[PDB]
Amino acid sequence: RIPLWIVATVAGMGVIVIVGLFFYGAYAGLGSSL
Amino acid sequence: KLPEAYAIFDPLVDVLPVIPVLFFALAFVVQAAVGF
Amino acid sequence: IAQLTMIAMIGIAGPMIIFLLAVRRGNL
Amino acid sequence: EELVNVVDEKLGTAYGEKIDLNNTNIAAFIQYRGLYPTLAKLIVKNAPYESVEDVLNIPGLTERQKQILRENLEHFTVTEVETALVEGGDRYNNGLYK
Amino acid sequence: DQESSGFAWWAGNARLINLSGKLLGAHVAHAGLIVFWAGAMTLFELAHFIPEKPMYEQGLILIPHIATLGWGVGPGGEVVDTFPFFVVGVVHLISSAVLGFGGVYHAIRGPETLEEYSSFFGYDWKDKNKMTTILGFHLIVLGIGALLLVAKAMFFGGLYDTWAPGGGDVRVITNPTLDPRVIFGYLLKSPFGGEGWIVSVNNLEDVVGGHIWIGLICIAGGIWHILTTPFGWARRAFIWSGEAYLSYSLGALSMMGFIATCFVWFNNTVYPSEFYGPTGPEASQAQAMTFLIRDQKLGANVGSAQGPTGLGKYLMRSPTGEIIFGGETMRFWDFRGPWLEPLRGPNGLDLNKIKNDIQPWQERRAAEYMTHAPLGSLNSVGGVATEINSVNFVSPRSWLATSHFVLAFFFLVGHLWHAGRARAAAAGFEKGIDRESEPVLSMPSLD
Amino acid sequence: GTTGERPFSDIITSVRYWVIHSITIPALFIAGWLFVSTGLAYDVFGTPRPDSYYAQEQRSIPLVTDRFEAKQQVETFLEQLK
Amino acid sequence: METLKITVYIVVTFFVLLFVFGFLSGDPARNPKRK
Amino acid sequence: GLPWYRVHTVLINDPGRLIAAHLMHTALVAGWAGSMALYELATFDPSDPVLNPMWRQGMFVLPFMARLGVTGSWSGWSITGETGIDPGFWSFEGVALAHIVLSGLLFLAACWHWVYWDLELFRDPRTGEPALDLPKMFGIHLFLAGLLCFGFGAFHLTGLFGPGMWVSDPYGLTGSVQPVAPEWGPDGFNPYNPGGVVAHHIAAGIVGIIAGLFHILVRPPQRLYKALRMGNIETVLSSSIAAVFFAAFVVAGTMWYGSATTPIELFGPTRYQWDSSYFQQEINRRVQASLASGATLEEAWSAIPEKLAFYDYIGNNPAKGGLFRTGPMNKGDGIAQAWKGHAVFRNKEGEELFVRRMPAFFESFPVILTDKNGVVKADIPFRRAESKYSFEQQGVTVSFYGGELNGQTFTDPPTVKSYARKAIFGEIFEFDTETLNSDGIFRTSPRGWFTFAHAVFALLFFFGHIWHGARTLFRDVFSGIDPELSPE
Amino acid sequence: AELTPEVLTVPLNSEGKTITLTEKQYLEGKRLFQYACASCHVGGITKTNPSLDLRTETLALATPPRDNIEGLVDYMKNPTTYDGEQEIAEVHPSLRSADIFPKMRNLTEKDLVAIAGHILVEPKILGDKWGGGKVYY
Ligand SMILES: CCCCCCCCCCCCCCCCCC(=O)OC[C@H](CO[C@@H]1O[C@H](CO[C@H]2O[C@H](CO)[C@H](O)[C@H](O)[C@H]2O)[C@H](O)[C@H](O)[C@H]1O)OC(=O)CCCCCCCCCCCCCCCCC
Ligand SMILES: CCCCCCCCCCCCCCCCCC(=O)OC[C@H](CO[C@@H]1O[C@H](CO[C@H]2O[C@H](CO)[C@H](O)[C@H](O)[C@H]2O)[C@H](O)[C@H](O)[C@H]1O)OC(=O)CCCCCCCCCCCCCCCCC
Ligand code: CLA
Ligand code: CLA
Ligand code: CLA
Ligand code: CLA
Ligand code: CLA
Ligand SMILES: CCCCCCCCCCCCCCCC(=O)O[C@H](COC(=O)CCCCCCCCCCCC)CO[C@@H]1O[C@@H](CO)[C@H](O)[C@H](O)[C@@H]1O
Ligand SMILES: CC1=C(/C=C/C(C)=C\C=C/C(C)=C/C=C/C=C(C)/C=C/C=C(C)/C=C/C2=C(C)CCCC2(C)C)C(C)(C)CCC1
Ligand SMILES: CC1=C(\C=C/C(C)=C\C=C/C(C)=C/C=C/C=C(C)/C=C/C=C(C)/C=C/C2=C(C)CCCC2(C)C)C(C)(C)CCC1
Ligand SMILES: CC1=C(\C=C/C(C)=C\C=C/C(C)=C/C=C/C=C(C)/C=C/C=C(C)/C=C/C2=C(C)CCCC2(C)C)C(C)(C)CCC1
Repeated sequence: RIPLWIVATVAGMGVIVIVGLFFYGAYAGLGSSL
Repeated sequence: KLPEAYAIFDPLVDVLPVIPVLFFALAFVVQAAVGF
Repeated sequence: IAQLTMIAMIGIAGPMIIFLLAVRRGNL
Repeated sequence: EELVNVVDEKLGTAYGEKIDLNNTNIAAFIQYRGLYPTLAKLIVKNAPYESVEDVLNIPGLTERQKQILRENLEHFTVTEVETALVEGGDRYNNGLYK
Repeated sequence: DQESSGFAWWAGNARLINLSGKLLGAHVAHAGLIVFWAGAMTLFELAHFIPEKPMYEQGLILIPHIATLGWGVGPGGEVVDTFPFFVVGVVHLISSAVLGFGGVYHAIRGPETLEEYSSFFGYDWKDKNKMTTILGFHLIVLGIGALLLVAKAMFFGGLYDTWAPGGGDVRVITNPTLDPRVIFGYLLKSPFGGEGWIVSVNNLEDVVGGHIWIGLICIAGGIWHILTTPFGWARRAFIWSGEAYLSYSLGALSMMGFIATCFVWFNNTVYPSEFYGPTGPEASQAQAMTFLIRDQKLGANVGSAQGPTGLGKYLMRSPTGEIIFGGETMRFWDFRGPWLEPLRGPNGLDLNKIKNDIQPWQERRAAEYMTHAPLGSLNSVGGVATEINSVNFVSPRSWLATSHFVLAFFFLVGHLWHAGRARAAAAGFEKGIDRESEPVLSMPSLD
Repeated sequence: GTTGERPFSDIITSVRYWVIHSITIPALFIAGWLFVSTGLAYDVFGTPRPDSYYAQEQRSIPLVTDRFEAKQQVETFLEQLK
Repeated sequence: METLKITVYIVVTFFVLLFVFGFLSGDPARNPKRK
Repeated sequence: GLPWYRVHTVLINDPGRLIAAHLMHTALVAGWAGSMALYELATFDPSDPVLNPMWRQGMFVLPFMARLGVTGSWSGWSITGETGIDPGFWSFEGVALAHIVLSGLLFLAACWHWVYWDLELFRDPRTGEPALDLPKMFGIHLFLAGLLCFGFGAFHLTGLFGPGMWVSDPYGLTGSVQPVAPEWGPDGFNPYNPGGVVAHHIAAGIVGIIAGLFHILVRPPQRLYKALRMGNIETVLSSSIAAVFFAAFVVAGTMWYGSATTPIELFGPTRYQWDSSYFQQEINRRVQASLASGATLEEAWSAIPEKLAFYDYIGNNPAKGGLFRTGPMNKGDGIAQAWKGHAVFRNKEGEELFVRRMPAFFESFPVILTDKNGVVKADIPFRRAESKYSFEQQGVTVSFYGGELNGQTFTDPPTVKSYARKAIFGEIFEFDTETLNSDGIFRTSPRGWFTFAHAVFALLFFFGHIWHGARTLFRDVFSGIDPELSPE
Repeated sequence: AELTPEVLTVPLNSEGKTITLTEKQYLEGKRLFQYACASCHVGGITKTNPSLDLRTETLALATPPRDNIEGLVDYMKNPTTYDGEQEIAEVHPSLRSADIFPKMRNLTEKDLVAIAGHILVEPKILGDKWGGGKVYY
């Protein structure tokens, strides 16, 4: 029922948001050098 | 650090550059809605 | 600080045009 | 008829225990209260000394400087100038960095 | 143009090569992201720029260019006007809307076919003249500012000149170059180490001086093609197809981008280092300079110091020019910058000079450049391959020169795949090889 | 080939998928998070937390010396160790 | 040995010139159906 | 047009010509035995079982003649170093002159099973064609195996009928071939426990005989014979290559790590024997007993036995070699002529120091003398301009106890150094290199090679296993895929 | 917990007094040290002139003593060789000489005290890794 593209983009942003978090997380994350 | 009177917007000034990219992105969203 | 919330809106600005286009019609 | 390494041997003289005025790298001069910077440029420059004291009689040494040397005299020694150790102006930059 | 009667989705933009482009607007569409990008990053740049911190030390790719043009700098590479920078990005950015506001239109609500609305010059590729005339416009177009710059160079403020008398400093190009031997001569100049045909450029007098010559030379072309039709050996030679046109055209970038990547890594003139980092060679020369001093200042004779290898530490000898710094540093005895030229001589580096006329303002600039060197990891931890995390800094030159190569490279890949597919229409086997009429299944077997 | 097992587009695009899941997915996302937050993950896998890799004074590494009385080692290290 | 310097050029030029004059004579011909 | 790999397939059916085949790879191997056997025999030097035991001389095949029991040559010498007692015909020469005649006849039985290739026995009655029953054939051969395995187990090793098997223990070694008593207790599995061997063969023999009968009688389920496509000889090959390769990997293990099936003296000392200072610690005990027992530190080490110091010489630690380091451990460090003496390095202060040994992985290595407690009191500088611990500036020195050097001490900074760098190898020694003209680099012990042998070999065979197994089972599709398509 | 109070406490004067410290100041120390420039000076060595390091002992033998949370301050304010003979102000970042090294302008007694405490503190934790380079890395 629910349009297919609409599930892809919201599913995608999550990967792009979660992944994004991971990059921030490498700067303040324990693994930073500070 | 932009002129003092703009202090309010460092937040956006911050993002503005991401947009360019954003376009190749959208280009896909549409192509997907339009079943290729 | 705030930077993040304001980025959010712009990012979902584009798929929203796709949505507002789904409902109405055209494009095709 | 038994040839032998020169630095290795001179490491066996008093050169290895203290600071050699006539050979030792100018770098071993910091290891004592206020010697490195200038005194060294004069210690190192200035001919090679036959006696450990001829240091004190160096042209233009300052009434204070004179003192210092005296004070530090404890740690200075000498051995024949070592061709292999002094050539190449190595004494100024031995090739040894941190 | 829908699916069938078109290409697949990944070859999307191909169905726009059909009939007359529905949108110029695509090209304009992005002709905006490109100008908008300056609008964002420029804003973003200054948005992070501090006036004290060395411009290259603060990931400034965009901002350094404004400075190099004479804006917001003056004495030394110091920035006095945080304003001018801000100005340019603010403008562009906003400027982009109009560019996008229109491209965005031309692509959906205007003539889905300007082939018909034609009239105004119009559309169709094979049309050998509409194309000669078009590029023709864009030819007056470029040369247009070639002068725009000459103006900024000669009539609005000047540029930044590291060589410039006193020291790096905003200066106005008074007397550009006449003599065609010089301005042109560079092309005929060596390509290899010692003299790069484009790159080698001591001053602005030859730059702005040369640009002039290019504005007119380039305008004379737009004026030219606009009026005439290409000759018959031309037609005979080159395939004409919308694609084929991109095909050529695209491989002018490839080359050109390398010409950039190869340029931003090598010049201290048009890329001052007070805004970009010290140029690669400059670095390993700067080191030299710093230590030649450290010992000479420590009491070493320097000039007559026999080095470990057999050459000499501080000073060595090159085959053509007699005297230069020695280390592994030699490779860069061609490096020239204002911070080391005073201590220069007829025969080369002068022992008498280097020994006593070597001033302080140099030991400190020399040490900045020894440190700040074009060496870093994607991680962005500036330094040797194996340095501890702490001081991080990646030269603008690193990013600049690197990128453009990968892109310019890739483009060369393009010049191929677009020539490969286009030289194909030329006979029609581009779609494939006809199952019943293939040249090979009917040919004299090699043996 | 002839294939016949319950289709995908169906459910990724299904109304029920999103309703059973919306609530349960982050239940795992959250569950994992808590696993880290409580700080149990550490005790779960011995994995030391930044606060306790080296004792306070010592500079040496708590290395397992003998494969057979290893259990002891770990302890006696984790022992003196803060 | 300045001799060599020129002996080569010609050998290089000749070829570069034979290269261009070959592609110059346009190759839209010299394929399937001389089109 | 039949391609070569396919050419040996010729037979597959026609077991006749095949017998003559195996009848050969068999008369060809046997030969090689007697062959190199003679060879190694044409070179083994007995002169000293002390510093020139076989394994150094690059002996590979003669090492076994010992396991089984052949200790000597018709020339009045042995491998233990005996006198007056010379074996019967069955002495090295024999073992060789032996396999030499063997293969030699098998070559004949060989060229027989060819012309005389078509025999009744190879012809199945009810069937009009050449067929070979395997489901039983196999069990038969089995019966012989165990029959023999036991026939050996209890009738040989136990010393009841024949000589024991090479054995000794971690001192000396004072190895020899004596009779073994199968000990079935649990420690019969301590691979090391020799008894643990005679017990296995006598024991597995039983299990074989029984099985043979069983497989000579019982018949295979039609559910297996249909799966394992028995009947198609092709399957017995993958059904064996499989075990063979595994049989390998085990011989590869027993070899490398220790085992009573591969001694300490008939094969290069185990690489692990040096990992843990096994040889120096089991030494210090004896030189400590002798020491705290009222003896000169001199009488102390002069107490320790030749052969044993030697074991504590990294130069025998199998690892150190090289894949192409072409020969017998001797054209390496040379011919070990004798032990110099233990080298204890004294400080100038008088403190005792130790040469921090060279771990099996490094061909290169910087000598460092650590204080008895891991601290660093001496080294041989590389910078040398900022040296803080040089032998010369720290007055290092060396004394010697035992060996031939004994009671002597060396003081001159050069030799003291030298002696150290050579100490990083374990026990210093005196090698005659001239005779063989050694190179100065290490080589690996038989044990070393043998391992790398049933190494690449076994690691390949499993590929044969996977290949024939796959060509056994899919002998159907082998030809083509079957022109028919679309269903599935 | 590991970055404890006294381990963050260091000598103030050539006379003994200790200033202890905060997690706040320490931080500015890091932020500073790097911004004040580790470009030659990265880790605990000295790229322009490797012969001099920042290890506690080295600063003590300096002249005047430079191990004092004080010492380093004079220096940063006005620099001197290891002679304490001639001011090195023109070739070394110093408030005395701001017009040369910009980064040194925005610096304050607050900012200084910090970058200072950072120097005397880092060794205490990093051990030798402070003075040495490459080798210890
Ligand atoms: C003589 C015949 C040779 C026959 C070779 C034929 C081979 C076919 C060509 C393919 C590749 C080889 C061609 C070489 C081109 C590369 C440029 C080069 O090597 O020459 C080196 C020079 C460097 O110039 C430097 O110039 C310096 C001068 O600057 C110095 O001095 C200046 C003032 O004089 C300033 O003060 C400045 O600050 C200071 O640094 C020094 O003299 C240096 O010694 C000197 O090296 O570059 C330049 O100027 C030239 C720039 C040309 C553009 C090239 C772009 C990048 C190259 C990409 C290659 C494409 C091939 C890719 C194929 C695979 C897939 C793509
Ligand atoms: C090519 C086809 C590939 C097909 C792939 C199929 C995949 C199927 C995989 C199944 C099997 C894999 C898992 C097996 C794990 C066995 C554990 C083991 O290793 O068991 C561990 C022990 C090892 O004991 C060692 O012992 C050493 C020393 O101890 C001995 O010696 C010491 C003195 O140094 C002391 O005296 C001590 O008392 C004495 O026990 C050290 O302590 C070591 O740390 C210790 O590991 O081995 C033993 O007992 C067991 C006996 C070893 C049998 C080995 C069979 C084959 C593999 C080994 C080959 C290695 C050599 C290869 C050479 C080159 C090519 C082959
Ligand atoms: C001409 C191309 C170009 C070049 C040479 C640079 C160079 C730089 N940018 Mg940058 N940037 C660009 C385009 C470019 N940018 C565009 C178009 C945007 C808008 C999205 C930005 C937005 C941006 C931000 C917000 C920041 C930078 C920053 C920087 C600097 C550090 C970035 C870094 O170290 O991460 C390295 C990044 C990578 C290694 C990305 C990995 C590449 C992957 C994804 C594959 C790429 C393959 C492909 C061939 C390359 C694509 C080209 C590129 C345009 C994406 C560096 C000088 C930082 C900075 O210096 O602050 C002042 C910073 O904060 N940029
Ligand atoms: C960048 C290059 C470029 C090129 C080659 C063109 C070319 C064209 N555009 Mg166009 N356009 C562009 C950029 C470009 N545009 C951008 C960046 C935008 C953003 C808005 C637009 C927005 C736009 C619109 C809305 C329309 C066009 C149209 C056209 C076509 C009409 C030609 C004409 O006679 O105009 C000649 C124009 C001038 C000589 C400029 C005169 C300037 C003054 C004297 C009056 C202009 C009005 C005022 C200044 C502001 C403009 C308001 C607007 C409604 C026009 C022509 C093909 C028309 C079309 O439909 O073509 C089929 C049309 O309706 N364009
Ligand atoms: C901007 C993009 C652009 C594009 C795509 C074109 C495209 C074209 N121009 Mg053109 N042109 C432009 C800009 C452009 N032009 C500008 C800015 C000007 C200013 C004048 C001109 C001026 C111009 C003139 C006068 C002519 C053209 C012509 C042409 C056409 C033939 C060009 C040709 O194939 O050269 C191929 C040429 C070669 C491959 C040269 C090979 C021979 C070599 C060996 C030269 C020898 C080198 C010599 C020794 C000196 C140095 C050598 C070396 C060491 C460097 C072609 C359609 C011709 C045309 O027919 O109408 C205009 C023509 O006559 N153009
Ligand atoms: C274990 C004993 C054994 C026996 C009796 C056989 C028997 C056979 N194999 Mg075979 N095979 C084995 C082990 C064995 N294999 C192992 C361990 C592997 C994997 C490592 C293979 C992999 C294999 C393949 C891929 C094929 C066979 C094939 C065959 C059949 C004909 C192939 C042939 O003879 O080529 C003729 C042999 C030669 C012309 C010799 C030249 C090849 C090398 C260069 C010779 C080197 C050996 C010689 C120099 C010295 C030998 C030393 C020794 C220690 C190896 C034949 C029934 C073929 C077959 O029947 O089709 C499925 C076939 O295609 N085998
Ligand atoms: C989308 C990714 C991307 C980004 C973010 C950039 C960003 C940049 N490029 Mg660039 N470039 C790209 C892709 C990109 N490029 C590709 C695919 C090519 C073809 C290989 C090039 C070829 C190129 C060259 C030759 C040069 C640049 C330069 C630059 C810098 C100055 C921009 C500029 O020149 O303004 C407006 C134009 C100028 C300031 C100088 C114009 C140079 C004259 C007119 C020759 C022709 C210009 C060039 C061919 C047009 C490209 C402009 C660019 C905006 C795409 C800027 C950092 C310049 C640079 O090195 O830094 C100053 C430069 O000289 N680029
Ligand atoms: C463009 C895509 C097209 C195809 C090519 C794409 C290539 C993408 C490569 C990215 C891989 C690494 C991601 C960056 C790492 C990072 O940064 O995330 C880390 C964990 O990552 C990860 O957990 C990596 C996740 C990969 C696991 C894959 C397992 C395969 C099973 C999946 C089954 C799915 C049904 C989390 O941060 C790390 O840990 C943090 C502590 O929380 C630290 O603070 C640091 O940030 C440290 O980096
Ligand atoms: C604010 C603002 C603005 C706006 C803008 C815009 C217009 C933006 C945009 C935007 C956008 C528009 C962005 C983007 C995009 C997109 C998107 C959001 C997408 C997506 C996503 C995703 C995640 C996806 C995914 C996927 C997958 C899964 C795979 C492939 C396919 C796809 C892609 C679908 C600007 C800047 C002008 C400035 C002014 C103001
Ligand atoms: C890709 C494409 C597309 C689209 C589009 C394009 C391509 C383009 C473009 C373009 C564009 C899209 C453009 C634009 C724009 C605009 C802009 C970009 C804007 C703006 C403005 C701004 C941004 C601003 C801001 C500000 C101001 C106003 C001032 C002050 C500061 C601030 C920030 C506040 C699609 C997907 C559909 C498809 C086709 C193609
Ligand atoms: C008079 C006579 C005779 C004769 C002869 C004989 C016996 C012999 C022979 C011989 C033989 C018995 C031979 C042979 C052998 C050998 C073999 C058979 C082999 C070889 C080798 C091989 C096969 C190889 C291997 C290899 C190579 C080639 C190299 C590298 C390594 C490898 C392992 C791979 C006899 C005595 C019988 C007796 C009867 C008559």
